[PDB]
Amino acid sequence: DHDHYTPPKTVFEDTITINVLDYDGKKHAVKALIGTPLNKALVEYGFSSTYFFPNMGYYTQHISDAHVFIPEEYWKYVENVDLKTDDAEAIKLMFKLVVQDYQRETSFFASYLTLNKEMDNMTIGFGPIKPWHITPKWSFNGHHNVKDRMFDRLETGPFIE
Amino acid sequence: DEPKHQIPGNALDNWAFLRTYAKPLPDMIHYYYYVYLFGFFFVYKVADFPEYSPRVLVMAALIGSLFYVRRDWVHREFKDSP
Amino acid sequence: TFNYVIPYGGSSSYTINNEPVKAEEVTVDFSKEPSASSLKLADKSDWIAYTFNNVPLMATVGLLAGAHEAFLHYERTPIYGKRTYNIIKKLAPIVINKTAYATLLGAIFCATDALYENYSGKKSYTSGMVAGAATGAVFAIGRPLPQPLVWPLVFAAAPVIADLFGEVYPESMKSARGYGTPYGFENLDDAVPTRNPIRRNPHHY
Amino acid sequence: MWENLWYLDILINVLIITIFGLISCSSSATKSYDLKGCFIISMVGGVYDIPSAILWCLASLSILNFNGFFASLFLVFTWISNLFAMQSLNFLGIYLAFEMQSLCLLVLGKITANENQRWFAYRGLLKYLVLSLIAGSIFIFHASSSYLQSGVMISDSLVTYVFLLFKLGVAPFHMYTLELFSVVSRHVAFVFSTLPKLSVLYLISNSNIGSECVWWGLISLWLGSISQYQSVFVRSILLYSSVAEIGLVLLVLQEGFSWEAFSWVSIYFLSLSGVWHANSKFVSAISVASIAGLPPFLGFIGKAQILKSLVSINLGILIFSSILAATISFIGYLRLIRLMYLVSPVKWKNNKDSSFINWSTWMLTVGTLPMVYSV
Amino acid sequence: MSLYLFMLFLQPLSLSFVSRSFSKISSLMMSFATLWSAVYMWFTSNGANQTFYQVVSWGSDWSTFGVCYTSLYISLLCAFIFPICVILVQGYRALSILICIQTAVSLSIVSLHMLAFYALFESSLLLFFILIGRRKYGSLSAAYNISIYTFISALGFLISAFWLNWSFGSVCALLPNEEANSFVAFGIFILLWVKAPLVPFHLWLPEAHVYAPTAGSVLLAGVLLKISIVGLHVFFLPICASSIVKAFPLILSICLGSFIFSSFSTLKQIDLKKIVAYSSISHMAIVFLSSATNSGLGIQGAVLYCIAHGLISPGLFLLVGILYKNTNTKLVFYLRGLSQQAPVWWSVWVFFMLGNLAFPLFPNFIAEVVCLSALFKNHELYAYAFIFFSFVGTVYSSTVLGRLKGGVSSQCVDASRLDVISWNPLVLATVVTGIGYM
Amino acid sequence: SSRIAGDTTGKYTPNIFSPETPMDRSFSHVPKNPFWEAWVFRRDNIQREFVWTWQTIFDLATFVGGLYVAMYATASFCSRQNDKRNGYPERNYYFSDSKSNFVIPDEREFY
Amino acid sequence: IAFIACSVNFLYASAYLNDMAGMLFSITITTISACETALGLALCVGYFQSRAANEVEALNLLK
Ligand SMILES: CCCCCCCCCCCCCCCCCC(=O)OC[C@H](COP(=O)([O-])OCC(O)COP(=O)([O-])OC[C@@H](COC(=O)CCCCCCCCCCCCCCCCC)OC(=O)CCCCCCCCCCCCCCCCC)OC(=O)CCCCCCCCCCCCCCCCC
Ligand SMILES: CCCCCCCCCCCCCCCCCC(=O)OC[C@H](COP(=O)([O-])OCC(O)COP(=O)([O-])OC[C@@H](COC(=O)CCCCCCCCCCCCCCCCC)OC(=O)CCCCCCCCCCCCCCCCC)OC(=O)CCCCCCCCCCCCCCCCC
Ligand SMILES: CCCCCCCCCCCCCCCCCC(=O)OC[C@H](COP(=O)([O-])OCC(O)COP(=O)([O-])OC[C@@H](COC(=O)CCCCCCCCCCCCCCCCC)OC(=O)CCCCCCCCCCCCCCCCC)OC(=O)CCCCCCCCCCCCCCCCC
Ligand SMILES: CCCCCCCCCCCCCCCCCC(=O)O[C@@H](COC(=O)CCCCCCCCCCCCCCC)COP(=O)(O)OCC[N+](C)(C)C
Ligand SMILES: CCCCCCCCCCCCCCCCCCCC(=O)O[C@H](COC(=O)CCCCCCCCCCCCCC)COP(=O)(O)OCCN
Ligand SMILES: CCCCCCCCCCCCCCCCCCCC(=O)O[C@H](COC(=O)CCCCCCCCCCCCCC)COP(=O)(O)OCCN
Ligand SMILES: CCCCCCCCCCCCCCCCCCCC(=O)O[C@H](COC(=O)CCCCCCCCCCCCCC)COP(=O)(O)OCCN
Ligand SMILES: CCCCCCCCCCCCCCCCCCCC(=O)O[C@H](COC(=O)CCCCCCCCCCCCCC)COP(=O)(O)OCCN
Repeated sequence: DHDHYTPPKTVFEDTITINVLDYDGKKHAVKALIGTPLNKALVEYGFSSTYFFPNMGYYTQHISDAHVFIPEEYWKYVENVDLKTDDAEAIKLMFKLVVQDYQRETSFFASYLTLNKEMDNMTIGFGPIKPWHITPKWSFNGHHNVKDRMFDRLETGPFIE
Repeated sequence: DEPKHQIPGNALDNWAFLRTYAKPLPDMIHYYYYVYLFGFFFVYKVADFPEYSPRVLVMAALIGSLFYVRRDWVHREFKDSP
Repeated sequence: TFNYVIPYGGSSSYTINNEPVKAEEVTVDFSKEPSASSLKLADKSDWIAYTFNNVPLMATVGLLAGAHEAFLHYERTPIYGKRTYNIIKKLAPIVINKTAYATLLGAIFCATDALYENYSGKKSYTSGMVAGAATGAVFAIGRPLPQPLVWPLVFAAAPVIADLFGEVYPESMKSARGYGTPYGFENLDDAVPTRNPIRRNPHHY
Repeated sequence: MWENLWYLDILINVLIITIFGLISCSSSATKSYDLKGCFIISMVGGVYDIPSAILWCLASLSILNFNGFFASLFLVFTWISNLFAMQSLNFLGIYLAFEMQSLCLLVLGKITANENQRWFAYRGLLKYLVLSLIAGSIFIFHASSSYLQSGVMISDSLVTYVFLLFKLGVAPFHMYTLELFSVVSRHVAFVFSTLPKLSVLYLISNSNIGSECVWWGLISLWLGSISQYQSVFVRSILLYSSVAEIGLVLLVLQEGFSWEAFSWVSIYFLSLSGVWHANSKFVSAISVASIAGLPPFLGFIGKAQILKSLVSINLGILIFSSILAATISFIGYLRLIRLMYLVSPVKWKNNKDSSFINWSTWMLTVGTLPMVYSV
Repeated sequence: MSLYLFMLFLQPLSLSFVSRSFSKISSLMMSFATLWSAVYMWFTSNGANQTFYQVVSWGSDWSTFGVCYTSLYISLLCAFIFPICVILVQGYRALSILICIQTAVSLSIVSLHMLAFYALFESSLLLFFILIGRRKYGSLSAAYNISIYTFISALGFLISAFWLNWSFGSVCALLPNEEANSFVAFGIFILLWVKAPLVPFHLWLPEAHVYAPTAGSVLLAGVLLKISIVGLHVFFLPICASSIVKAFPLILSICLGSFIFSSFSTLKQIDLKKIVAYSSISHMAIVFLSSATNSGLGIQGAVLYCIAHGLISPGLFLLVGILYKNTNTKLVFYLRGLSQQAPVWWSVWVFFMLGNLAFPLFPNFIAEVVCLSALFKNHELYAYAFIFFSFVGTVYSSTVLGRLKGGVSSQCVDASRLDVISWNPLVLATVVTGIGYM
Repeated sequence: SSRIAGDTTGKYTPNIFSPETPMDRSFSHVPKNPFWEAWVFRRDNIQREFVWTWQTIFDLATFVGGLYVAMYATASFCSRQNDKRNGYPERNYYFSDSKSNFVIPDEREFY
Repeated sequence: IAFIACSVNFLYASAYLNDMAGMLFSITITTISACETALGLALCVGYFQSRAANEVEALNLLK
């Protein structure tokens, strides 16, 4: 009994940087912690509210998702979803209403990928999104010209504008 | 760690199946226009229909419910081919 | 009774009868009687005639379903791109097959219902159950395991639901009035109407 | 000339308030409370009966939450259209009043959209417009054929029934409500999903515009309930609830139960006010419960009036459908309750503008016992 | 009666004005005051008034309240068992929800108007959805189950009440009305079918009980299941006796099937709470059948057995809650050596389990004897069927006790002073009823 | 390494910062098992492994339907015997097709 | 075009029956139709001015 305690690692040790290609085409180095979902890491960095959309699930709209392109090597770390459940209904709805034609075989949602040590120096890109609407407040006209941050939105998710 | 439900299927195969819903989406106005027009004409015609037995009506409702196809179903399976 | 010593409810004498008393002095009816068309369609005497009179409904429902599916397919196809294939050739089977299957199922249901009623000689729930079961059996000819049990049940149940709430319910609750004195209890001193209330004129649409 | 004066007074009142508001337009009073009060006083000159007094109450409550002279003027225009719809005696009154109301909806929807919200709002307004044009054109064409055949314009006809079916939004004529009300402001959707109904119900009840067919209400009840259960978005849940209920109400109103529909519309207005003008979780929960029909709230009385009317007509299919559809709707309302208090931490904007919202919540709680006589 | 109703209305009222730190003390004092008012109502109820001991009306048919034999026993049971629920619950939110649920339930029992009955019983619908679906220890599935089952059954009951109000013109129990309609009987019956769990409409109960707090489970089993017997005696048998006699072979089939299938299902349970829940479902069948016989022996037996269950099931649910607090487990497999480790908890557990098995010195024995006598009055086979299958309850209870009784355990998990205080009233009441002061 | 959290005198304080573990209610919790927890999960979520097979249909119909049929038949027999015993006319039961309207015996009448 | 057709039908009926009701309904159609068109065209212009660069046939919803 009484095995050796493992001291925790410092943040410097557990910070991984990901290169994220934005809509305008600039590359940003997004430092991220291992064990965090990609959506949260992207939100904290300071991307605009236009780059993210609520998860279109019965009870998941509070989460903010993004359309991302993942390199073939990191497909393993994406999370499996049961078709006969409602998580699949969420994903199908987001593909039908947000991604649409801009879909590619590499297209995935940030919430379903969790950052790990093996994802260091990974290059991801924001995938193009079509205009979408849920409520007048929660919508995307199609113009990526607002300079706010998704972090600065306190309201958790859509309900009634 | 906690016990979790087993998900049938491989991760990439399920995601590929989900990605077949990401197709050009038509506007719903086109469907609505036709439904409104035909529905108005249908309501006008319904006043002249013969009186049907309740049993026949219920059976027709059942058949219509069974034969109704959800819009998502056609959307996922639609192929632009012969 | 609201006591623990004697049985609740009551007993009514079978020998003693109460002579019927009219709800009102003058009765004005705003409910029209069944049309001659309704009786003609309802006549199950000749199975072939019964079937041919009642199939229009199934055909219409099949046509609506086929039109729906055909429109969904047509809407997606792109006008801007020229298509090698003919759209009507692709879409016509959808509508035709849906209409044919719906008409066939409704024909089976109507035929079996009329044939059983004639052979039995009585109007009964069983006729609807056996017609539904036969339709559900035809629906589930090649379907996997659960469906052969489920469809004969759902289809058999549907005429039961129609009979219970379309025929038995209204006839069972014809006497209840709602105005004047309760149907059973006319001794009680409640205001007696000269005429029944006419809440609406007989419909004509 | 004296009978004409009653009608003339409303016009004179509206014009003088309009020109006063135009002359006294300043940044210092963007919220023209004085004009809102003048408009409310003006609309008291059109109250002649109990339904007109309900029209006044609802219009005044709606006017309170509109900001600016322009929106309040267009609400007064909506009120005038609604008042004239109740008094319409032939096809011309019906067409004129309803199309004026459609114009007021198009303006109110257009002037309450931000620049960032124009893409979706203007699309939904255009789709509403085109569908309204189909409805109005089919109505007027059939009305012309009827006038030619009969020589007289009589408001007891299938043509008017189908048109008023479109206006109510039952059977397959409910899609305009879904498309338009999803993309517009919450207040505009609330005031135009409740107030217009009263005029149509009054017209139907007074002009004997009823049909023997029960298919349209049965369809609305089932479609609305199933679509409410399958809808991910909360605006769609609320929009489909109105479809289902107005389908049932249509079935009840055809059979002559005018009093119950006029009491229902008032309770539904009060119940919908707090859910639509969401600011507090508790107010929204009490509203959802009232729409659901839970017994401690006034919503129970409103639903009870309709259900009580249904048992009198003694149609079994309607009662069975009603029970199952109500259960399906209840699942959607439970979803709404789950979203607020059982899914995730909820943070909402501090829009502290609860004009009649506290009063409505109080009226929902307290009103059950006074109105128990009805049921 | 007026004092009881006033105290009932004051208990939710008191919370609005308390300091938010005195909430628990005030709630306990209010619960005891409501119990004392119920005792006063019993004192002011003369047996000379055979039909209704007391009837009060406050201006309308809806506000007509009255106490009968069934109502008196159930109201006293609710007032007796509420203090235990109060002490077991902590937090203003929890207290508010519990006090509102109790007020609604206690007002439903004394109501004599079907529409008022519906208004009061179903008011506590969202509160149970929120209580069973609490953030960490609750299940959304159980909340949805209970809520949907209640809504569908109560809506059917409401439709029947509306027809009776339209046809007769009143729906108050005090006005003698009889109906032979089968649709209306079915509408009233479906509520009873669901509320008192009867196969196949019993699925909502076990889920709710497992994921409810101990105060909630105690209230549910103790009195919420009994609300069916008040509806049967007060709102079903007076008006729809003809339909119960017409359908007696079907009623008997469904009740016996419920008793058998529930007993067999209890055998596959590994969770203590699920075992207690399925025992309740099995026990409800005898009460339902006995009342449906429409005989003096049956109505009295059903009410007596209901009181015995309302004294024995809260005890088992309380002991299970205490054990779970001590160990954070409800799996019988993890719990071993409880005899040696908790001699005081074990003694009370064994006593309550003996009570659940209807042994002679327990109220269950007398109640069962009366109910079986009523069944034997109907037919000898009816009684025999129920008597024979009672062994299944013994098999599951014996297996559970044996698994818990012995083994190796390294944890002393015994009741504290607070836990003994909470069960002492239940123990004394069980003993007193067992000796014949029913 | 341990300390007594409870104080009978009433001067109880939670030493959240104590190096030594408090002997609170959590001291007596039983250690769970990875395999037992998965067994519990599998037992509760047994609907996932449900499959409609002929054996399942056979077993369900034979025991559940079979018991229900036996119970209905017995109840019908007992009702028939009681009616014969009491001397009442054949009662109009729900599924019985009887050309008699008798349901509730008249208390005044002597059978 | 459709509204004009209906108004013409009303004018035809008024000539057939020697009645003024159709002429008044027809003037009402002219007024309401013009107001509806003006509002709809305003909405169309506003919709077109807000179009994002990606959108191609914004006006052609039925595509
Ligand atoms: C050329 C133009 C193309 C159009 C063609 C025609 C144009 C219209 C002309 C005239 C239109 C008027 C009449 C048409 C039907 C009225 C509906 C309507 O117009 O609304 C506008 C509607 C669109 O409105 P929307 O609001 O935008 O869409 C809402 C949905 O969420 C849409 O979203 P969704 O589609 O993705 O979701 C669908 C959802 C929507 O839900 C519904 O469809 C609800 C409808 C349910 C019943 C409707 C009332 C029935 C009463 C009929 C009254 C007559 C009979 C009288 C007595 C009957 C008593 C019931 O339902 C489903 O999930 C699929 C299941 C289908 C029904 C579900 C019930 C299953 C029960 C069967 C039990 C068997 C299972 C057992 C085994 C299960 C194992 C556990 O347009 C149409 O759908 C028209 C298409 C016409 C096809 C109808 C097929 C038969 C028609 C008559 C049969 C009656 C049953 C209705 C079935 C489906 C109707 C939708
Ligand atoms: C003070 C005395 C009041 C006692 C009685 C009131 C009657 C005398 C009116 C005296 C005024 C007091 C207002 C109280 C009632 C309002 C009614 C009314 O006024 O007209 C009725 C009265 C004659 O109509 P009627 O008595 O209804 O009978 C006609 C037929 O029987 C046909 O009409 P009907 O519809 O009543 O037919 C009988 C009906 C049976 O109908 C009934 O039984 C009605 C039940 C009463 C319910 C009351 C709630 C209604 C909400 C409206 C609230 C009032 C707003 C006040 C607006 C006007 C303010 C003055 O049978 C039916 O089946 C039809 C269905 C009726 C609707 C169903 C009822 C449900 C309503 C919704 C309840 C749902 C609950 C929601 C929330 C509840 C929470 C507790 O008209 C007048 O006497 C002249 C109107 C003059 C008003 C303004 C003119 C004065 C100022 C002139 C210049 C203004 C500019 C300067 C401004 C000055 C201030 C700055
Ligand atoms: C004259 C001399 C003076 C002597 C005094 C005599 C005066 C007589 C009465 C005056 C007493 C004051 C009345 C209280 C008003 C505010 C009460 C309140 O807000 O509740 C929570 C509040 C606790 O506040 P809090 O902890 O500080 O945090 C609340 C925050 O604001 C927000 O917190 P949150 O966002 O975290 O929400 C969490 C929520 C979890 O979320 C939910 O569960 C939502 C569920 C929706 C409603 C629940 C449905 C079921 C409710 C059944 C009704 C309960 C009684 C059952 C009896 C059956 C009656 C048919 O949990 C709760 O809020 C508490 C759960 C249980 C309380 C629900 C009962 C309240 C019903 C409606 C309240 C009245 C508001 C009217 C508004 C007026 C103007 C705005 O008050 C309480 O202590 C418990 C409720 C007391 C109920 C008595 C109120 C009467 C309602 C019964 C209806 C009968 C008709 C009315 C006639 C009454 C006598 C004439
Ligand atoms: C028997 C009655 C029961 C039946 C019900 C129907 C009958 C109605 C009876 C009572 C009606 C009471 C209506 C309650 C309205 C609540 C008052 C209100 O809305 O005040 C607003 C008024 O807001 C305005 O816009 C003022 C503009 C006009 C002010 C009033 C107009 C007065 C005109 C004369 C009315 C007299 C009637 C004329 C003759 C009958 C103030 O709220 P806000 O400042 O906007 O936000 C509140 C912020 N917070 C609460 C969070 C602090
Ligand atoms: C909600 C009701 C829907 C039924 C639910 C049953 C379970 C669904 C399974 C699908 C099976 C198809 C439906 C069969 C139910 C009918 C009962 C069969 C009894 C039977 O065959 O007798 C018939 C009369 O029963 C009758 O037809 C009238 C009996 C009324 C049905 C039972 C009413 C209460 C059931 C509700 C239980 C719980 C509700 C939850 C669904 C024959 O009569 P006959 O006149 O032809 O005599 C013969 C002279 N040729
Ligand atoms: C003339 C009409 C002809 C007949 C036509 C019939 C057509 C349909 C009628 C069905 C009406 C019954 C309404 C209950 C529907 C079942 C419950 C919905 C299933 C469901 O998934 O609910 C989830 C939880 O529900 C639960 O956990 C509840 C479990 C199941 C409830 C059991 C139902 C109560 C008892 C049933 C009958 C009892 C007596 C009948 C008289 C919540 O889903 P979500 O919130 O995540 O939504 C996300 C979208 N998937
Ligand atoms: C298959 C086994 C049956 C399952 C039920 C088992 C035990 C339930 C007994 C409940 C006790 C009182 C209820 C009264 C009757 C309900 C069921 C009795 C059996 C039954 O279905 O008889 C039917 C008549 O009942 C009717 O016509 C009404 C049937 C119930 C309607 C279903 C849903 C109604 C909901 C309405 C809500 C409120 C409406 C209020 C206006 C047909 O028997 P039959 O006499 O025609 O014999 C012809 C056969 N050859
Ligand atoms: C798809 C769903 C269903 C598919 C599978 C169903 C398979 C089950 C079929 C057999 C089930 C048991 C047999 C009972 C019904 C047999 C035939 C029914 C006809 C009938 O009533 O005959 C009576 C049977 O004896 C009786 O009165 C009952 C004798 C058997 C009861 C005792 C057997 C087991 C005891 C276990 C306890 C169960 C009952 C507890 C009270 C005696 O004829 P009759 O003289 O009454 O004349 C009445 C006019 N036909």
